[PDB]
Amino acid sequence: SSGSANFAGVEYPLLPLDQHTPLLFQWFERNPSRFGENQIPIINTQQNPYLNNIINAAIIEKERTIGVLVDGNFSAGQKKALAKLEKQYENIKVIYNSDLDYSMYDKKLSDIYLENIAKIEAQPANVRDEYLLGEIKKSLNEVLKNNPEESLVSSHDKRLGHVRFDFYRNLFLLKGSNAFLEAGKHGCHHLQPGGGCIYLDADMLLTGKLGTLYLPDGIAVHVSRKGNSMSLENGIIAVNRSEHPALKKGLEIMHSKPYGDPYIDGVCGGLRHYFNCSIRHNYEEFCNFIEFKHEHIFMDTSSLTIS
Repeated sequence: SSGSANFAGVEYPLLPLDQHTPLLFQWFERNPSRFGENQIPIINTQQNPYLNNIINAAIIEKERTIGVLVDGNFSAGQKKALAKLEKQYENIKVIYNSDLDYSMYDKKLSDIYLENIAKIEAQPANVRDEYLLGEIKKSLNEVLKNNPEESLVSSHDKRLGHVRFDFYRNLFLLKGSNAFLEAGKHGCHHLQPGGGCIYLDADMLLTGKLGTLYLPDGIAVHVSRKGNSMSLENGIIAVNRSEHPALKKGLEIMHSKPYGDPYIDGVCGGLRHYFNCSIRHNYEEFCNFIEFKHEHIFMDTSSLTIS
C-alpha cells in the first residue's frame, strides 16, 4: 500500500517515520575536566566538530525534536552550559542518562549463567561448547563471590569505552519517543508516546531535512563500507516505534547469551535473527535491504588523507 521490501522470501511493508520522529545524538564523556568548567562538555574541534554537527542538524530540522543523551561527571558550570544550549535551541533536549530508568530491560547475570549451564549440559558431549561451559561456571563463581546481584545494567555500567555507549544506545532506542517524555522534556512538537527515534553518530553532518522515511518494518541501520567490505553498524539506527521487536530481539539475545555484546548481538545479531539473515543467506543482500540511505546524511571527511 505504501511500499514493500523483500528479503529472504518475506515481504516487509515500508513503514513511515514521519518528519517529527525525533533525532538522537549521544555523548558519554569519560574526562569532563578536559573541557572548561563553563564549556559545553562535548568535543568541538576541527578534527571532531561534534557539537557543531549537532547544532547544524537542529538548525536544519527546525520542527523536529533533537535529543542529546549525555553522561559523565560534569561540573556544575558544564551542566549550566548544557542547560543554556537547550535554551538557545528550542528543539534541542539534553537528556542525562542517569535520569532514565532502564531497570525493566535488566537481567541478573546469575540468571543468565544458570540458564546456559542448564542449556549446555542438555547438549550431548560431542556437541557441547566445553570451553564456554567452564567459562560460564567460572563467571558465575566470580559473581557469587564479588557481586551476586550483578546485572546486565550494573556490569555494563562498569565497563569502559564503546561497549557501555552501545549498551545504553540500544536501551534508549527501545524507549523511543517515550524517553523524551520520561525525561520531562516539555513542548516536543508532535512527539507521541510509542513513537520512534533516529540515532545518528555525532561525526555525521546532516545537510538537509530527512523528511519522511520509509523503512522495512520501520527499521534501518547504517551500513559502513571499508575497502571492499561492508558491515552492519550502529552509527545510524532508525526505528518508527518504541520497543521495536528487532531491537527487542537484540535485547532477548543479551538476556540469553552468556557474554552478549551490545553491538554484535544487540544490533547485528538482533537484526539478523529478526529478518532471518541466516548464516547461509546473502549478507550483502541483507545490507542493501536494511541500509539507511539518505542523500542529506554526510560521512565524516576529517577521517580522510592521501589514500
